[PDB]
Amino acid sequence: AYSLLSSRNRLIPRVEVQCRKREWVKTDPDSPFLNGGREVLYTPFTAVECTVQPMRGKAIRDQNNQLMIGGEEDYDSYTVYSETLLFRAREGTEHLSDQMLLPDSGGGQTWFTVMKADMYPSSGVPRYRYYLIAVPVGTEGG
Amino acid sequence: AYSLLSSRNRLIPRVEVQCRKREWVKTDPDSPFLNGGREVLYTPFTAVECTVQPMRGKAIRDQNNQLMIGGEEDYDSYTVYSETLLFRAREGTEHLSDQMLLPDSGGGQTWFTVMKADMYPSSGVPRYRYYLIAVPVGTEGG
Amino acid sequence: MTNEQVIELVRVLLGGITTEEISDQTIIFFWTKWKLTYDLDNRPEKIPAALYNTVVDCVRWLIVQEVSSGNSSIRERFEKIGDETISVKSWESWKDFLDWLELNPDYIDPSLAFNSSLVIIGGVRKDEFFRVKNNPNSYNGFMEQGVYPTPAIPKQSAWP
Amino acid sequence: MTNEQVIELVRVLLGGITTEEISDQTIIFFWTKWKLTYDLDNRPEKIPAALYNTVVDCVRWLIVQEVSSGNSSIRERFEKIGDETISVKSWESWKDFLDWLELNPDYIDPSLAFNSSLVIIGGVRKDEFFRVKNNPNSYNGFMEQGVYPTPAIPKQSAWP
Amino acid sequence: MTNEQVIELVRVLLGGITTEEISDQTIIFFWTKWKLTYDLDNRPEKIPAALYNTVVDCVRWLIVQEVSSGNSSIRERFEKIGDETISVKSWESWKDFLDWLELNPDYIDPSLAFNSSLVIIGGVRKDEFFRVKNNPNSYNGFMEQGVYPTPAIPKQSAWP
Amino acid sequence: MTNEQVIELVRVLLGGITTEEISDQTIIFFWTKWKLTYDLDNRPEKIPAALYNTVVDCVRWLIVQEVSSGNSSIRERFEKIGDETISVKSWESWKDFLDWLELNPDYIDPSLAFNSSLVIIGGVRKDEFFRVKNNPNSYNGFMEQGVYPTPAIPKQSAWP
Repeated sequence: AYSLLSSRNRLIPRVEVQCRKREWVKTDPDSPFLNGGREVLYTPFTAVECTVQPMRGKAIRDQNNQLMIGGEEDYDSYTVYSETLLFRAREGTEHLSDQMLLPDSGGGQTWFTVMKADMYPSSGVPRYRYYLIAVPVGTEGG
Repeated sequence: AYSLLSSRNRLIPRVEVQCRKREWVKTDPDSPFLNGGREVLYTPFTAVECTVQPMRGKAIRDQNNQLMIGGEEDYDSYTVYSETLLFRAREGTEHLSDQMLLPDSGGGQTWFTVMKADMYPSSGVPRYRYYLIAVPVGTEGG
Repeated sequence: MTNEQVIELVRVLLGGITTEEISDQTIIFFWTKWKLTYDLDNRPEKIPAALYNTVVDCVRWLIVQEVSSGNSSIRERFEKIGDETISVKSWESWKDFLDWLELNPDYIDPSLAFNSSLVIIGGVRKDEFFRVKNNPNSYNGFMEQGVYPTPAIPKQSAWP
Repeated sequence: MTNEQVIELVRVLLGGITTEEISDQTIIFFWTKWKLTYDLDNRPEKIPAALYNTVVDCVRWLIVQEVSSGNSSIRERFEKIGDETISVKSWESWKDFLDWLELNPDYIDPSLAFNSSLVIIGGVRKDEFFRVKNNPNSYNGFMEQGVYPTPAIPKQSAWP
Repeated sequence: MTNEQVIELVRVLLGGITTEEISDQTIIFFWTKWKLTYDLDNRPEKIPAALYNTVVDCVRWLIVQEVSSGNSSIRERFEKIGDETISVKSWESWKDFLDWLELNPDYIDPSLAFNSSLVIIGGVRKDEFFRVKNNPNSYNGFMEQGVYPTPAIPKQSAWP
Repeated sequence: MTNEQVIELVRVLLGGITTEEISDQTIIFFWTKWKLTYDLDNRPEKIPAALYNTVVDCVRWLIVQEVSSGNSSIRERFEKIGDETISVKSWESWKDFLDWLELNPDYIDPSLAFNSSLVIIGGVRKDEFFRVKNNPNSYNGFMEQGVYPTPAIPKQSAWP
């Protein structure tokens, strides 16, 4: 079985990041809809150690500021290697996708939503790879 | 942690470049619009040391002079490695994307607008990569 | 010395060795071995001697711990479960340390009387000369009886 | 010397060594060991001797600190968790330094009287001649009794 | 020499060494060491001798500075945080310089009287012949007393 | 020689060495050192000797300038910040030159009287014979006094 990869690295620096779980709930008392007035509940936590890297190409959809008919919108993304388990959304449930807070190109800090998670069930070592997309500015995603 | 990359190179020559920050302001007193008569405010500065390189392919959109129904328009671009932090535009604000002055294929000098900025938050060393597009001839971009 | 100080002293001498590398049980096992062979309770003059043998025996058990496992026979490794790659390459280091430790016992206890009787010259001391001469079992050159014994040749080493 | 000066002096001599590499508790442990054996409070003449031995023991503990860990047995490394790759290939450096230090004790204290009695010639000094001659335990060539003792041959080394 | 000129002179001799590589405090520490052992204020004849030992001691501290850190044991490096790649490969250089400096003391001060008494032949000078002859502790070949002393053989080296 | 000519002469002899490689202040420092020791103003016969030593000391300072910096301990380089890659793999070059220069002093000044007294044979010149013979401190074979001094053997080397 794997031995070296089953232990923490000692050459490349790694950092911890903050995250938060997400659910949703219905608030309207009389509306007949599952949506109602949707609300999201958060529960914070942290990842043991992570590595953050940017997109490699220069494709038009990967550029940071984009020109739309309204104005120069904003976009960011990352690829993350981590030893913590993060989950995407699951259907027929009230759980949403986990989010984690990282620096952006504008100098601030914003939340990124997990979109793709990679796992190797037959190997055993707990090492994962994630792909993240920054939440739209002015909202908390979906 | 990284040591060698946390210091300035001593084999490949590097140069400094000039830049300028950009904001915008409304001038019309009575117009009800956020746009009004837009104006841009500049504040110059320089990058510590940079490397400039051209696009690698020959794709039709990367050629310098392009044939349009009006006349042989002009286009240029670059890829830049630098140790200075430059910012793109941010929404809901009055800040615009930074620009920097570089030589062009026509023998002159023109302003290039930052479009994509790459960062490695988990590594620590301040080394960045940018992708730039020359401002349209006869205007100051957007 | 009591049963608890020996572990405390051994670990400091061995550069703060951890518990998993050498258990406290194994230290007692070698410590108890020399206690009964040197009856330290009866004679406390062997405290440095028992301590020195205990540390050496522990190093011997450490060397054989690398053997009987996969650590000794491997000299390469390579892991890759995706983008993560690791490649690296104490059996050899523990060997020369044992040889070095056997040559510097003062590092354990300065009172071991090490390196005192290297050179011996005979017949230059009255104490040693009479010890051999008065030994009833000694047989020297003046006893050469020849073909058959004669009363003209001594049968004992000591002078009358 | 007081307990606080020794750490200050040893760290300077060892090129500003840090606390994590060698703790202040270990230095006191070796300092105390030579204090009780050389009763420095009783005789202050052993200040250079106890100081020189203390530093040497600390270097010995530094060498064994590389051993009992993974630092000694590895000579390669490779980390790759994406775009970050690092590869590099003090146990052996501390070895020859200990050998070098034992040959230049003046670096610790110049008053150690090092390298003073390399060549010894016997019988060229009255002080050395009479000390050997007047030793009651000495046995020299003029005592060859032969077959049986006779009163014509001296039984003591010293002249009447 | 005063406390400020020593740093100024040492740095020039060492090829303009920087402050971070060797602090001015460490230079004073070795300078003060030889001042008290050679009481330079009382006898100014040892200015070249104290200066030579000070520079040599500084080089010794420089060598041990490479040791006790990661600089000595590494001989490769590789950095890559993207498109930037760097690979390069003073402990070894400072070694032979110390050996070279110990063989050319004139580089520090020409008045050190270096290399003057290599070859010694005995009995070819009246000053040296009488110094040994008149020494009351000398024991020469004419004193061979034999089995027991006789008044026909001298007991003192000097002539009457 | 004046203070301005020496820099002009040294730079030409060293193959047009530049100011950054060796400053004009350092050259004066070594030039002044041999001026006060050889009082060139008092005796102008030492102009070649002081000039030869000045150049040698400058080469020594050049060697130690490679040391105390990163130039001596590196033998590889690799820069890659995109499409630009550079890779290359004077400390050792200055070494043998100093050895070569010490063997060809005529390159500095032909009037140094180099290589003139390699082979010496004694007793084949009247000038050398009488200088040794008439030396009052000389002790030769005709002074063998033996057991006790006698007036049949001379006490002075020179003939009456």
